[PDB]
Amino acid sequence: NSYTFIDPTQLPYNEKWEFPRNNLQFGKTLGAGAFGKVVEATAFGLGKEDAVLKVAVKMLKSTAHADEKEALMSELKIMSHLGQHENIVNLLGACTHGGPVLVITEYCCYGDLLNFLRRKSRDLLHFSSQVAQGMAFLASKNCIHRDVAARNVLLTNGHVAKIGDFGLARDIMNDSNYIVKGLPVKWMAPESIFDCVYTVQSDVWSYGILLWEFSLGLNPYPGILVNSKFYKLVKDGYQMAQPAFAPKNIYSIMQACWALEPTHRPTFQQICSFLQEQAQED
Ligand SMILES: COc1ccc([C@H]2COc3cc(Cn4cnc5cc(C#CC(C)(C)N)cnc54)ccc3O2)cn1
Repeated sequence: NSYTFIDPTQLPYNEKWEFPRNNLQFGKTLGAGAFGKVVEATAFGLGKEDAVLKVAVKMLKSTAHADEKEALMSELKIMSHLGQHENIVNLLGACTHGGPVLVITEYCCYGDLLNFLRRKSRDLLHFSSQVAQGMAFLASKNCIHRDVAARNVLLTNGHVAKIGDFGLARDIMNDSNYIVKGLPVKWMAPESIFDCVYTVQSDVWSYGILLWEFSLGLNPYPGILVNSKFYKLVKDGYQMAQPAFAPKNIYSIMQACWALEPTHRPTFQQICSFLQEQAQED
């Protein structure tokens, strides 16, 4: 499959990415938490060609210390080593010198998917494929994502979906989908919950939950509270039912992804292929 020659969370920053903040006028804030945020902006003469364009910049709020200010650099560092892919929110550059860290990304003009679906309560299949392609890539670099969900999928011009992660620019603290456990429990594989284990095979599970998000944006395990009862349910192998708008084949993928044995679950490679077949038949 893929061999990892190096791990990017232990590599230093690559200064080829650096871009000068003076060619950057902040537009509107796009999203924010209690430790950092994300805001529209125009980068003057970006890339190896002197072209202006629209971007998003992630950055710390006032309230950051060695915990978060590092975790932004980690994200920066990890990101400099994946490099581009149409189905991913790509790093364009950074500002790491002469001020707090500014991480400049593609601006995805239609924002998060969970809202794009909730808004609108073959198109559903493209989204699934595109997200699947993006994860197959992250998988090919042995990069575990840990927060695969519709809230973290973005929609650029021509409704192409790219995986991302809002990280510090999301109010995780005031978001009931993230449970305090001395975590987005409804999206997590059992090995991730019970045993703090986190693989690409876990991310397939979470990618299962994302497909069920074909419910056109429903909260998983609808009306089920996260508590003793919910953990037993998922260990004893309970599965959400088929969504209304799911083709049977597609629910077969979800049930595949929600296999309790991590190895019995498929790979982003397989899913992309099964998705490719089901495309011309539609
Ligand atoms: C594991 O790999 C990755 C890949 C990308 C990322 C990061 C990159 O930084 C990001 C930056 C963004 C921010 N972003 C880009 N276009 C955006 C558009 C909006 C919006 C909106 C509207 C439609 C106007 N309401 C909000 N945030 C945007 C979203 C996801 C990110 O994921 C993290 N890990």
